[PDB]
Amino acid sequence: SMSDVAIVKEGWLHKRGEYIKTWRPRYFLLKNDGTFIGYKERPQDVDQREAPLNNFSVAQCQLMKTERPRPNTFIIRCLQWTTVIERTFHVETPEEREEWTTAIQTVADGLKKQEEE
Ligand SMILES: O=P(O)(O)O[C@H]1[C@H](O)[C@@H](OP(=O)(O)O)[C@H](OP(=O)(O)O)[C@@H](OP(=O)(O)O)[C@H]1O
Repeated sequence: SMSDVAIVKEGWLHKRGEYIKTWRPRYFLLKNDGTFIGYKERPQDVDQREAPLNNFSVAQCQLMKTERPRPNTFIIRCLQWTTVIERTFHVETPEEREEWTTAIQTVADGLKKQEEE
């Protein structure tokens, strides 16, 4: 129960709009249960933590590193209920991008092992 809701990684990033393709600052949190949740403002209490702006599930996701429109961009391709979606993120260094993509992959891998077991 409690290990599943551990926060694996959290931090600020920029998230690109889907239609108005600007880079928007968002605070994201990844948990062991595959939830990847974003906030406009970094939450400062539990009520704020419980009301994210963005909410994705990283189970079986694909993780793509790209250099356009900016270096150090990454794309997650994931399933949102029954629709495949892509979301685009940016951080300031390739090392930080690797930290995020590896963290997400590690969580996805743990979920697949749970399924197998
Ligand atoms: O603002 P524009 O460019 O019009 O497009 C919006 C933003 O990309 C939203 O992200 P953000 O909330 O981070 O601004 C996104 O929410 P999610 O990424 O949470 O899905 C919306 O998807 P919808 O969820 O389909 O509304 C999408 O339609």
